[PDB]
Amino acid sequence: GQSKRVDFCGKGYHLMSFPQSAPHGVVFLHVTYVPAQEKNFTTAPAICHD
Amino acid sequence: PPEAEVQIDRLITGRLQSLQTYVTQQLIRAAEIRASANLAATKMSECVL
Ligand SMILES: *[C@@H]1O[C@H](CO)[C@@H](O)[C@H](O)[C@H]1NC(C)=O
Repeated sequence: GQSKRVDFCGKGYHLMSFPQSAPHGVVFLHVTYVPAQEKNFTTAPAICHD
Repeated sequence: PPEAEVQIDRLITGRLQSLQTYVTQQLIRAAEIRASANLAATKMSECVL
């Protein structure tokens, strides 16, 4: 499944995961989405029409 | 010395048993504290972050 728990399955917004067997354990490859190339804008709580 | 190594043996056995008991109880308490710390880290990641 896809988890919404923060930092439970990787640094970033979890996309998916892949298991791999390893000697006496498991290795999870956590594929996650990380934002990048931020830009600053002027924001407003709401816009007043007529 | 021939008769001083039998009472010292009892002292050594008692003190070793006390140390082992302390280490075992501290290991169990450390396991409990580690579980609590893992919960605290989970709460920091899930709720603070
Ligand atoms: C504008 O955005 C940059 C990243 O592109 C950020 O580092 C910077 O602090 C912003 N400038 C401000 C808030 O004045």
